[PDB]
Amino acid sequence: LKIDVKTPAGKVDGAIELPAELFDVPANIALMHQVVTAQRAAARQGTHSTKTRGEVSGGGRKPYRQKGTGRARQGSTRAPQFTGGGVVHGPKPRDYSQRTPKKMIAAALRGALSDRARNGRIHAITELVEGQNPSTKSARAFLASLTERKQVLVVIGRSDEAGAKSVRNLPGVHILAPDQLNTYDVLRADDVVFSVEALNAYIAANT
Amino acid sequence: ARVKRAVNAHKKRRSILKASRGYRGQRSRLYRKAKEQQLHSLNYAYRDRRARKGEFRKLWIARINAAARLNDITYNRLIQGLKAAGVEVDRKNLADIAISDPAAFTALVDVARAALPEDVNA
Amino acid sequence: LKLHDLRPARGSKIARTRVGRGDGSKGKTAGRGTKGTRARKQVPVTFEGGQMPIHMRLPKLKGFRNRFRTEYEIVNVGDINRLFPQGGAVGVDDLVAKGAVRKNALVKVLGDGKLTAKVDVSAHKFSGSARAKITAAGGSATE
Amino acid sequence: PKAKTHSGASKRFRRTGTGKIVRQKANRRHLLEHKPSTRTRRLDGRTVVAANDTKRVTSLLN
RNA sequence: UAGACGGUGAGAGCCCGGUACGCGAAAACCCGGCACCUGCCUAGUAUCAAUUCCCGAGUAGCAGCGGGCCCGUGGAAUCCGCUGUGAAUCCGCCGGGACCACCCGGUAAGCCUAAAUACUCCUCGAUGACCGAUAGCGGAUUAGUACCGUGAGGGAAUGGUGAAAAGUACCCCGGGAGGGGAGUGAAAGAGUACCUGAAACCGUGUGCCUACAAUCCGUCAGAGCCUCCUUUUCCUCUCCGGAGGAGGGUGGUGAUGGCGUGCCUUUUGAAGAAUGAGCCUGCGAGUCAGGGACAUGUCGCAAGGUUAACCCGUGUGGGGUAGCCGCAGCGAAAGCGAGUCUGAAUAGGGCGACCCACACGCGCAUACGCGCGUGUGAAUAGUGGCGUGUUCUGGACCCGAA
RNA sequence: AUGCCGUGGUGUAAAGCGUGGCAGUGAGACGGCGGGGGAUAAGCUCCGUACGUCGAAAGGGAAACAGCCCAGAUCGCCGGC
RNA sequence: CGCGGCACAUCCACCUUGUGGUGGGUGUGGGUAGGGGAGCGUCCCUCAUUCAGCGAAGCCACCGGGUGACCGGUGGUGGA
Ligand SMILES: [Mg+2]
Ligand SMILES: [Mg+2]
Ligand SMILES: [Mg+2]
Ligand SMILES: [Mg+2]
Ligand SMILES: [Mg+2]
Ligand SMILES: [Mg+2]
Ligand SMILES: [Mg+2]
Ligand SMILES: [Mg+2]
Ligand SMILES: [Mg+2]
Ligand SMILES: [Mg+2]
Ligand SMILES: [Mg+2]
Ligand SMILES: [Mg+2]
Ligand SMILES: [Mg+2]
Ligand SMILES: [Mg+2]
Ligand SMILES: [Mg+2]
Ligand SMILES: [Mg+2]
Ligand SMILES: [Mg+2]
Ligand SMILES: [Mg+2]
Ligand SMILES: [Mg+2]
Ligand SMILES: [Mg+2]
Ligand SMILES: [Mg+2]
Ligand SMILES: [Mg+2]
Ligand SMILES: [Mg+2]
Ligand SMILES: [Mg+2]
Ligand SMILES: [Mg+2]
Ligand SMILES: [Mg+2]
Ligand SMILES: [Mg+2]
Ligand SMILES: [Mg+2]
Ligand SMILES: [Mg+2]
Ligand SMILES: [Mg+2]
Ligand SMILES: [Mg+2]
Ligand SMILES: [Mg+2]
Ligand SMILES: [Mg+2]
Ligand SMILES: [Mg+2]
Ligand SMILES: [Mg+2]
Ligand SMILES: [Mg+2]
Ligand SMILES: [Mg+2]
Ligand SMILES: [Mg+2]
Ligand SMILES: [Mg+2]
Ligand SMILES: [Mg+2]
Ligand SMILES: [Mg+2]
Ligand SMILES: [Mg+2]
Ligand SMILES: [Mg+2]
Ligand SMILES: [Mg+2]
Ligand SMILES: [Mg+2]
Ligand SMILES: [Mg+2]
Ligand SMILES: [Mg+2]
Ligand SMILES: [Mg+2]
Ligand SMILES: [Mg+2]
Ligand SMILES: [Mg+2]
Ligand SMILES: [Mg+2]
Ligand SMILES: [Mg+2]
Ligand SMILES: [Mg+2]
Ligand SMILES: [Mg+2]
Ligand SMILES: [Mg+2]
Ligand SMILES: [Mg+2]
Ligand SMILES: [Mg+2]
Ligand SMILES: [Mg+2]
Ligand SMILES: [Mg+2]
Ligand SMILES: [Mg+2]
Ligand SMILES: [Mg+2]
Ligand SMILES: [Mg+2]
Ligand SMILES: [Mg+2]
Ligand SMILES: [Mg+2]
Ligand SMILES: [Mg+2]
Ligand SMILES: [Mg+2]
Ligand SMILES: [Mg+2]
Ligand SMILES: [Mg+2]
Repeated sequence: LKIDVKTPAGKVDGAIELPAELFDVPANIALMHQVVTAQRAAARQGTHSTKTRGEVSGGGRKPYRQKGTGRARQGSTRAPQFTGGGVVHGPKPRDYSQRTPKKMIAAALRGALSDRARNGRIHAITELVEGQNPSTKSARAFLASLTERKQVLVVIGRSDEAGAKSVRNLPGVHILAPDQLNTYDVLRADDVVFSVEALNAYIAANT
Repeated sequence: ARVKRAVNAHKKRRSILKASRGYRGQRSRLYRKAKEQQLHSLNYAYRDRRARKGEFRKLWIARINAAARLNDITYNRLIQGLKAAGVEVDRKNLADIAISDPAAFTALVDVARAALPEDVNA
Repeated sequence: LKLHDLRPARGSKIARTRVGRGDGSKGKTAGRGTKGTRARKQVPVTFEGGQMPIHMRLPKLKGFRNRFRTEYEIVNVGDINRLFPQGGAVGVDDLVAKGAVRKNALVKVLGDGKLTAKVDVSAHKFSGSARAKITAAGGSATE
Repeated sequence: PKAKTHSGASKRFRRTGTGKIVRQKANRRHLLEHKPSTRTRRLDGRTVVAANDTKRVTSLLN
C-alpha cells in the first residue's frame, strides 16, 4: 500500500500511497481469462484465404457428356474432389475481435495490478537515466538493482524519450504508457516498474 | 492451419497389418481386406471363447463315459450315484482321474454304485 | 499472476460437435436419417404440405393503428414515495436522474401504491387516482 | 443480414402482457344468415393460440 | 538510441550485409515563399414616392399513355418521358400525400463549386495462430508455354547431391551401357538415374507345411518339426563351454477335429445371382458472416444493462448517450390506467395486475384468518459479453442433369 | 365371456402429467386369434387385436432356414444346474 | 448359480457430508434411426518448463502397456 520511490544511482527520496480501490481488488481468474483471450483474439490479422470452385481458374464447361462413357458424372474440372480444384469450407479472411464490456476490462486490469501489488512486485522510480541522453548500460544496471527476474513491465510517461530509448532493446523488458495498461502485459510481467509521474497519472485517471 | 493426414492415419493401419500376419493372400497384405478379416476374426474369437466351455465339457463327458462303461456302469447312473453319494468333484477332474489313476476311478465308481438306489425304475 | 494460471470457469466452454466423423459419433447421415427433402435441404417454416397454412386461414386482426398516437412514460406514486422519502419538489428531470423514467419523453403519473411523503410533482397528464393521492398526502400536482 | 418477420403472421397474431399469443377466429366473415347467434357469439372474440401451434407461430413472429 | 531480419561448414548483438541513429543531390520533377507579371476597384449611401416596367416559355399547369417512388392504379400526392392543349411576373407562381378555404414555407423553367466517399493495372515499406511443390496464382520448372480446336476458346506436367564439385585420376571386364578395385568426402547406407526414402508391386536365400482332397480362407482345440533362452543328470574336459539327455519357456509353422453365408449402400427381407469397389499412396463433404432469431451453460454489472458511427492512442487501451432492451396494461382507436374492453348494467366474461410459513391494532371464528403500516425479515430481474444446439439470408454438408 | 369408465385398498424405483431444447419415423413383414374382398385360392389383398417376433436380437432347437419354439449377449473362467 | 474385473443409477454412513470424492447394499448394463455425456490422435499460436550434431523429425523392427480411440521403452536408419 505504501511504496517508496527509488532514484537511479542512489536511494529513496519519497513515497507513494496506492489507493486500495485500485490495488487491493480480489483476483477474478475467469474474468481475467476472458479479457486476456479477447485481447489475444483482437491481436490476430486473420489474413488467410482460399479459393472456392467458383474462383478457381477455368473449369466452366462440363468436361464430357453425362451418359454413355462408363465414367463418373463430373460437371466441372474444378469440383472439390479434383486435384487442383476448389476448397470446401476453406479459410476466408476473418476479423477476430470481441466486444468485452468496459467494466469487465477495467475490473480485470485492476485485479491483475492488485495481485502484483499484493505480492510486492510494484516498484516506483523517479526516472531511469539521470542524464538527458539514453544509456542502456546504466539503465540495465538500475533495473538489475531493482529486480532479478526476467519479464519486467516498465510504465513511463509518453514524454520520456530519454528513458524509453535506454531500456528499449533490453530483452525481457516491455514499455507502455500509463494510459495503455492492459491485463495481458501486466500478467506477463514479473515486476511492474512505474515512474513516479506515470503512477500518479494512472491513479488520477481513476480517482 | 492446414493438416497433412499421414502421420495420424498410419497408426491404425500399422496395427491392423501387424495383427493380420499369417493370413494368406490379400488378407495379410492389403489394409482394406485385413480390416474385414479382423472383424471376422475377433467375432470368431469372441464366439469361441464361450463355445469352448461347452466343448471341453463335451470331451470330459465322453471320456468319463468311456471309463465308466469300462468299469461296467453308464455315465448316466454314475452321475446320478455320485450326486446321491454327495461327491462334489467336477467333470474336468473326473476325466483327469480316469486318464491318470484308474484305481481311484474304480473306487469312485464303487462309491457311486453303492449310493445308487436299489431299483432305478421306481 | 502468470498467464499460465488462467483457466475458464467450469461449464463456460464446451467443445463443438463434429458431425460427419465416423460411426462412434454422429456417423454418416449426421443426424438426418431420411431420404426425402430433409436429407438435403431445409423445409420453410411457412410450408404445411399444401393445406392452407395457419398464417393464411385465420382472419386478420381487426382495426387500424393510429399514426398520430402520443405515448407517455409512466411513473407510479408508490415509486415516487419510494424514491423521494424526504418529499420536496419532484420534476421530470429529477425522475430521469433517479432513473424512474426514460429521458426525453412525456411523463404521466399513475396512482398505484401508497404515497405518504409531501411532494410537489410537476408532469404531464396526471391520473385520476394520482391527483387524489397526492392531494391527500398534502402536496400539489401541476402540469 | 437482418432477420425479417413474417408479414401475414404479424398481421394475424399478437402478444399480450404476459407473452401469450392471441388470434381471432374463423367462419365469421360472411354467410351469416344461417348461423345462429350462439354460433356467432362463440366465434366472436380472441383466443390463445393452441399449444401444438405455439412453436411455429412464435418462429413466424420472431 | 543497435538483442529487426538474413547469410556464413550446426541456435551469432560483438564474423558478414545490415539494424538504432545520423549524414547525402549535378540535374530533372513536385510543393511552398518572395518578386516580376496579370487582373479588379474612377461614390453612390441613406430617406421618400408606391404610378409604371422586370424577375429565365412552347415552360409551368391540365388531360392521355407509361416509368419510378414503402406505394403492384389505388382516394395517389411529390419526381421523370412521349403526345395534345397551353399561362401568368409578385394582388404572381409552386409545395405542405386526392381536393377546397385559411395559415406556413419557398421563389422553377441559366451555369460553376473544394472536403468528408469509392477503387488499385502499378511503385515503394512492412505484416500474417496464411500455403509449402497433388498445397499456394493456371503458372517456384519453356506458362498462358507444350498440347488440343477451323475458330471463338480450352489448357497441362516437370523443385531438393554435397559445407565445398572436392562430380570418382589410374587399373580391370565389357563395342558400348554398366560394373569391380582404387580415390574424394564426416557420410557414396550422398555418384549429376543423386536429402529422407513408406506402401502397393517384383525378386533371391532360407525354417516349417503341402501331390486322396471339396477350403468367405478365419477362429477355438491340437500333435509334430525348427529356432533361441532356461531348471535337472552328464561330456566334469568345469575357470571350462555346454555335446546330448529330461522339464519348462519365447518365436515360426500347422498334420488333424469342431464352428463358421465377404464389406458398403439400400431394403419387409441381401452371402446374395441387387448397388459400389483391381491394389497402394496422396487429396476429397455441417463451414463462415451478422450488437440477426429462439433456447441453454458461464462471467460482469444490476432497477438498470449496454454502446454504434466516430475521436484520441505503436496495440489489444481510453473516451463517445445517438440509440436498443428492461421499467404497466387494456382497447380498432379517441382514450383511460392497476385497471381496461364489451356492455343499459355496480351483470358476466376477455386480457392484465395483486406473497402470508407469521406477530402487532382492527370488524373479525372454537379455530381457520378477511384489509390496512412495519418487521417475524416475505422473493422477485433485467441486460451486455463469451461458448453450445437449432434456425434465418446467403452456394450453406459434398458431388450430378436434360 | 372379454374389453371399457369411475372409485376404495394393496403392491411396484427408473410409471404418469405440464412446460421447453433436439429429433427420427410417416414403404412394414410374418405368425396366433376375429372379419371384409377373392373361388370362403395365393409366400394374395384390406382392417381389428396393453397379441408376439423380426425390423433394431446375438445364443440353443427346427438338416439348412428374418418373422415358429426356448431364451434377451457388461467382460473373464479348461466350474455347476 | 459360483468366483473375479468394469460401468450407470439409486439407497444407507463419512470427507467441502451431491463442486465432487470415501465405504457398503440393491437394481441395471443387446441395439438401427436418433438424443444426451465423457475422451483419443494430428497441426498452428501464447505462457511456463524441459531435451537435441554426445543426434531432433520421419521411417523400420522388437519388447511391453491401457476399458477404447491409442501410448511407452530399446535398437536400427537418418540428419535439425
Ligand atoms: Mg466458373
Ligand atoms: Mg453446370
Ligand atoms: Mg495446377
Ligand atoms: Mg489450388
Ligand atoms: Mg471501447
Ligand atoms: Mg498360418
Ligand atoms: Mg454354459
Ligand atoms: Mg460408412
Ligand atoms: Mg438430428
Ligand atoms: Mg425425414
Ligand atoms: Mg423411405
Ligand atoms: Mg444415403
Ligand atoms: Mg424464406
Ligand atoms: Mg389444394
Ligand atoms: Mg364484416
Ligand atoms: Mg346474426
Ligand atoms: Mg538472427
Ligand atoms: Mg562466418
Ligand atoms: Mg408505377
Ligand atoms: Mg402514382
Ligand atoms: Mg405541356
Ligand atoms: Mg395536407
Ligand atoms: Mg425564377
Ligand atoms: Mg453541376
Ligand atoms: Mg468531391
Ligand atoms: Mg501447382
Ligand atoms: Mg515432398
Ligand atoms: Mg492450331
Ligand atoms: Mg576417405
Ligand atoms: Mg548420413
Ligand atoms: Mg544422404
Ligand atoms: Mg529414383
Ligand atoms: Mg535416396
Ligand atoms: Mg497326403
Ligand atoms: Mg460337404
Ligand atoms: Mg479348420
Ligand atoms: Mg457346417
Ligand atoms: Mg424388394
Ligand atoms: Mg454383389
Ligand atoms: Mg457372388
Ligand atoms: Mg435380389
Ligand atoms: Mg442389376
Ligand atoms: Mg436399384
Ligand atoms: Mg464393379
Ligand atoms: Mg466459430
Ligand atoms: Mg447470457
Ligand atoms: Mg396496445
Ligand atoms: Mg374484469
Ligand atoms: Mg446474468
Ligand atoms: Mg420433448
Ligand atoms: Mg406418405
Ligand atoms: Mg403408409
Ligand atoms: Mg385370419
Ligand atoms: Mg378372408
Ligand atoms: Mg403379404
Ligand atoms: Mg404388398
Ligand atoms: Mg395380424
Ligand atoms: Mg429399415
Ligand atoms: Mg435369433
Ligand atoms: Mg424388443
Ligand atoms: Mg436361432
Ligand atoms: Mg442384458
Ligand atoms: Mg447399450
Ligand atoms: Mg445411433
Ligand atoms: Mg557428427
Ligand atoms: Mg512438425
Ligand atoms: Mg527412438
Ligand atoms: Mg529415430
